[PDB]
Amino acid sequence: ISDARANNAKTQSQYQPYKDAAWGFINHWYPALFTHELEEDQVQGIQICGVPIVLRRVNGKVFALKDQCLHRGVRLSEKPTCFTKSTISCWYHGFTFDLETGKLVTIVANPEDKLIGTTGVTTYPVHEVNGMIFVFVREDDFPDEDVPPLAHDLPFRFPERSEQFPHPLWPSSPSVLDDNAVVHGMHRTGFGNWRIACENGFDNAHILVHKDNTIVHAMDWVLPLGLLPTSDDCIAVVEDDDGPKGMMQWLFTDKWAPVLENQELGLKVEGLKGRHYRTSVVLPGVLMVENWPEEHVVQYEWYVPITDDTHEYWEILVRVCPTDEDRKKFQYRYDHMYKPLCLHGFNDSDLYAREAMQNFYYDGTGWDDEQLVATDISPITWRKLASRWNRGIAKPGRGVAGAVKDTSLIFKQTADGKRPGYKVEQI
Amino acid sequence: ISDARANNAKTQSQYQPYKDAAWGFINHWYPALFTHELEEDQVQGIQICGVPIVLRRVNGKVFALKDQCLHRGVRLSEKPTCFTKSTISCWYHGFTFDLETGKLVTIVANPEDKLIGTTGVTTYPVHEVNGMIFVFVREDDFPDEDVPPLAHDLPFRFPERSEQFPHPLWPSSPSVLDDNAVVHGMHRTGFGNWRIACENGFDNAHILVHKDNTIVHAMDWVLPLGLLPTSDDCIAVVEDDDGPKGMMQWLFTDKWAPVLENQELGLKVEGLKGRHYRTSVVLPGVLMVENWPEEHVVQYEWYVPITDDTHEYWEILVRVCPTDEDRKKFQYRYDHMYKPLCLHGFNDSDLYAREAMQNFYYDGTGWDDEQLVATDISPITWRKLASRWNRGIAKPGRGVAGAVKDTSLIFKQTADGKRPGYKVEQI
Amino acid sequence: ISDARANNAKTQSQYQPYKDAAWGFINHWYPALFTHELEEDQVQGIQICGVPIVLRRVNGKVFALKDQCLHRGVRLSEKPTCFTKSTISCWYHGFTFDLETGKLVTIVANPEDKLIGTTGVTTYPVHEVNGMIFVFVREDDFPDEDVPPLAHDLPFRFPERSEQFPHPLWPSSPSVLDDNAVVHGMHRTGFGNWRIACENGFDNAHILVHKDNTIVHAMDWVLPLGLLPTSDDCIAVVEDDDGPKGMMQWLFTDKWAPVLENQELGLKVEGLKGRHYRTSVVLPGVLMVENWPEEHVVQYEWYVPITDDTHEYWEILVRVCPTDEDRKKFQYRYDHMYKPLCLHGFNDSDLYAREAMQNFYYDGTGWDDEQLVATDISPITWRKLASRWNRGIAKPGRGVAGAVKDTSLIFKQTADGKRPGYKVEQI
Ligand code: FES
Ligand code: FES
Ligand code: FES
Ligand SMILES: [Fe+3]
Ligand SMILES: [Fe+3]
Ligand SMILES: [Fe+3]
Repeated sequence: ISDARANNAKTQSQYQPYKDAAWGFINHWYPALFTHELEEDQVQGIQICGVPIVLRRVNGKVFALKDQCLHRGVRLSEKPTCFTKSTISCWYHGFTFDLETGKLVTIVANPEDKLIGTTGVTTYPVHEVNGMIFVFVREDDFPDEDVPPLAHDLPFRFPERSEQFPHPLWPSSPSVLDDNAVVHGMHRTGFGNWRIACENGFDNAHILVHKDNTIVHAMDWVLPLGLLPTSDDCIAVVEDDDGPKGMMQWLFTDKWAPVLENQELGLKVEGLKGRHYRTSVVLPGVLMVENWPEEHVVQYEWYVPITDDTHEYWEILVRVCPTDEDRKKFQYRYDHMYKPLCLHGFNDSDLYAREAMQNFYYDGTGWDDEQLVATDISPITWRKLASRWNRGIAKPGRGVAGAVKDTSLIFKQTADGKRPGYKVEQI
Repeated sequence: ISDARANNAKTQSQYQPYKDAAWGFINHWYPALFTHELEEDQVQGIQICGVPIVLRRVNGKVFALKDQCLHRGVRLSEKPTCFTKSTISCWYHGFTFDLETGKLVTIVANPEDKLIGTTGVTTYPVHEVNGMIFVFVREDDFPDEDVPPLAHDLPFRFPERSEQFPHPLWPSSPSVLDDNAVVHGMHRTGFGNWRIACENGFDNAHILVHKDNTIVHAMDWVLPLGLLPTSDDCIAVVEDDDGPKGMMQWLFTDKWAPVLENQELGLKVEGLKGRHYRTSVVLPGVLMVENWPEEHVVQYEWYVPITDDTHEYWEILVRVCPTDEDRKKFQYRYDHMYKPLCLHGFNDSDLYAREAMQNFYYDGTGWDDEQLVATDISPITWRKLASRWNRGIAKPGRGVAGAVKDTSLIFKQTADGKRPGYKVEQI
Repeated sequence: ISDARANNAKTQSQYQPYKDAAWGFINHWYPALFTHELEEDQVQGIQICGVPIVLRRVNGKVFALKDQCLHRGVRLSEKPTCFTKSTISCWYHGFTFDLETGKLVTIVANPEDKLIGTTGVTTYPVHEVNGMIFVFVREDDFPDEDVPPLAHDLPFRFPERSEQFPHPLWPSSPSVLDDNAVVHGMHRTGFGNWRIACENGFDNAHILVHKDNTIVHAMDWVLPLGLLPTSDDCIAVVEDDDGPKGMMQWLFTDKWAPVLENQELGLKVEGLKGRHYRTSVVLPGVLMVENWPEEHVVQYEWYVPITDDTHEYWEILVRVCPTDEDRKKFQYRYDHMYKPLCLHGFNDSDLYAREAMQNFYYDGTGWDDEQLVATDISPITWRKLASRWNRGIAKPGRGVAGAVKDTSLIFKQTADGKRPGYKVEQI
């Protein structure tokens, strides 16, 4: 280990909380499911930051509760059983909970037991908007009154912040919160810790990973060997109380210069061609790529922790569609252009890159022995701000799926060919 | 956690030994194989309470020894090798053991080695009766003279105990020990700890689990929302010396009342239709369902621990058949009625219920945080009596299969599509 | 455990280092790949003694470096990326290393970073000869000047040592180091620890394992129930500096008598038929079987540790072939005789024997509780010399594949049907 690395002892001590958050940052908003994944009266189970969650849509409204019966720990979502519009019951003995408050309102097989009403399961605030269902995954004792607005855990908004983050080279990127904003995309279970996936999301220099992508050649692009910071303020950190906590990278400005050659290897690029775009990231780990893949379109990504070694990788493209014609045009171009060539053709390569790093980090080795460099100012800055502003560090799961990794149930599923997942399989 | 739960600190302290019995209660009788699974000269390896056992039938008699060669720990059952009617040899170097005493009688490759006769492998008492082969799984040092009759670890017998446990609504259930008693059934490896499976076996209140079963609708049954104990003595605990240790539930008496409605959810059942039956459980964890599925027929179940997270679930139906005409009728009705509609159609639902509870309990959480209620007086009473009368708590396996859960051998098998099992694969 | 076993406390204390070497003996020469597995410009990743290694052939010469990028730990071999004839680059951010010295010569994405040249990856000496690519797997700090000749880690040579180890019943066995020596064979990943496999390699008494082999009956052989040492100098131990460290077993001499009967079991062999052969083993665990399967042909095996519970089992046959005709005869007889009837037909049985032993030993039980006998003077002698002359005990892997055994990555691969392996999958 060289003393010339960027991550010296002092620096590493500045992001200890981040090193400690393998299970994720709790008390934050996370995308749970696309709207189309939960129709009226549908019930679905998932897991975020190690917390088992079950959601149900009733009268058009989505509710979320901990997917764990108080009686004997059964997952309510495995066999959806609801007797009324305001409740959900456990399919084993009938412990029943109120969707709104999570209170144990009754027990099917024992309506007069003294336990009824004296406790209940945890509730998680929900915010559904433009095809996205967000859930505020919080600790059991996080007060309702303390729940912040969804916008605080979503990327910076434009043109609201165009003045703060000037972008003369491209039109304003829409937000999932914008009126008539349309979302198209997917989320796939990723194998490995969420942190490693997230940092890959906004890495500025990994051309080798995408050099062979079809889109790069179809568009006749000529990528740079890399991008390096020219000054200390190449990244702007935002920490105000009313707004998202993250960093904005001044791409396509003077603060970031493209590398066109490597004298040692005899490499040299000329006539660079490409796209104008800009990446930024905010807590709990949300990427925004302005002007990608095309003008007026934007890409957002999440790397939602499920357990400490699996995450749900979200990729969505957003575009405001005023008319019905606009929606059809966006849907069509997504289906035969963006989805195959970008969300897949471009980003699938990132998957192998992320998995390739996991072994160095899981047992803790990489978090100490990695040898970061000048370009790593990006991830380092992110780790520091994340350590300073996260609303909590999730505790390891206990008495839930993922608490123990080598159970006979997991071997049974693996023998059956089932990979680690996200959505709970129903009976 | 609510103070209104039935399992308060005082109560939990009364079943600490049961919380400690993950690997099972040792020094007890368990079903090993059906007679048809071991023909003359056949050898078969299994695992119970973490103890590897190999069985062989010679001259009609079955013998059981520890499936572990003293030399270098190879499982003798993997490649059945026997040179005489009274021995079994290890297929590697030929260490040979006496079927009766387990003594090392010779070594094929070294007939004059000083080790010969100075040691041997553990022997396990066998008691085969009416198609069932029971083995007394004991610790290496449990004295032969202390081995109790098989009856002591088998459910209460009738009419012998008809006076003690009156049953005016149905005829006496036969025992597998009875003359002309015929056994039909099966055993399947269950994924999860044995205790969780056993408790489900005699659970009185779980209609939601069997409400959709085909047999319930074919018979025009109308099940109750649940059964409630009306008095303190709703269960009779038997603790005599000469006999089985367990509890008899006074079903279909005024001590247990059905629940026909739930005012909170607006549920109500009318026109009560079903079957008369009674359940009881005795150590090491054997269920008896009198008058099921029909008169003169009885269902018995075992949840034999294999490791601490797998068990072998036995389901058998017994009926005394004097003539071979009776045997053909029973065999026929089993094949086209009891098996598909009951052992499978009814009980398969219990399998999903058991697996769903396992994650809450394996790491210890559930045994402390479960919130039991009034109806849980059944399992609690069983846990207490089991803690008081078990003949021993099995220790974790060491130097045997299951001792380590994530070996490269287990991953090889899993990769090949093989689920965790019970019967040792040969060659 | 009997006091009559050969491995008493005193004896066991003489091979504690061997008990401690689950991950293998490091700072030794091991077979890495066959020449045909690495063509010009081909890159391949492997793992030995827990050390990830990447090899590449440039201008006919093979180089070996640690398969771990020092930036963020990705395996360089997953996506072979080389810009010049003297380097290899990480496919993520372009950290580039010199094949010869392993020094970090540059970073494609940052040519002027201060980290450049201040560090690098470990290099491993390579010795390619007669179709075999050997690599000296060493600790990071093992000095270049201390790297010994490949011969020191290869079996004893003949006729060079014919006087020291007289062999009047057969002609001299060739070495892979001999001019015109031709190698034919294979290596397969084994599931279990390397020590267990190695000891089976030179075991003299396991007729039951090979009795049914086709070659035994096709050749009308009549094997002995076993072989016994008649004197305590039945094995010669060689320990001087200039040469291999190991032992020679005086097979087919007065020191090893065959066992033809077992009075206890009524076994008795007559007219024993077979062939003359001789086994010896040297560090790091290399078997030599002289005069097998035929005169002028010799079998060599290696049990290369990959992790502490997997190894790469090598089986090769060597014969000096002066002319092109000789090579065609050898290639032909290998393909339709040696490979199917010997390397497979005979040794495949050894695979099941090895796997069957692993469970007793992995958690440490067998290394203490195994009950060895007179014939075990063979493996005991090996354990002792190995403990005394090994050049190092490999440390468990940290931050590399195999460091953690139950990652979601491993469950993903297993779910997809992939068994634990050796050669790193590319892309
Ligand atoms: S486990 Fe849910 S009601 Fe019993
Ligand atoms: S391992 Fe059984 S005789 Fe050697
Ligand atoms: S991980 Fe190898 S250059 Fe970054
Ligand atoms: Fe990328
Ligand atoms: Fe049931
Ligand atoms: Fe062999």
